[PDB]
Amino acid sequence: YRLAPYGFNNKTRRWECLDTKYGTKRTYQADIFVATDEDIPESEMTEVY
Amino acid sequence: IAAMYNNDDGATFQMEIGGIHTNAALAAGDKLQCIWRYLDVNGNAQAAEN
Repeated sequence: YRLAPYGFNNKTRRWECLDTKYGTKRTYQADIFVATDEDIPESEMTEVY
Repeated sequence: IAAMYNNDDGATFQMEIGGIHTNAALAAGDKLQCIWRYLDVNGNAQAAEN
């Protein structure tokens, strides 16, 4: 099963999938992801879209 | 209420409260109820409670 990245949309306040052409067309509410630990450093992450 | 409007944040929105007696304070987690009227996207007035 392929996992696609999800990005927050400030205008509608929902986690909407990137990769519009070939991807899931579902949008999830906030509170799905709750952050309480230290985040991943920006240097390690790879940029997509 | 006076005014209410949204914020650029993901979560919150801003609200004034108007005339209040001096000996009063608010703590986080308090709940407020109101019946207010807004303008729909189509341009028609509506009413709601929250």
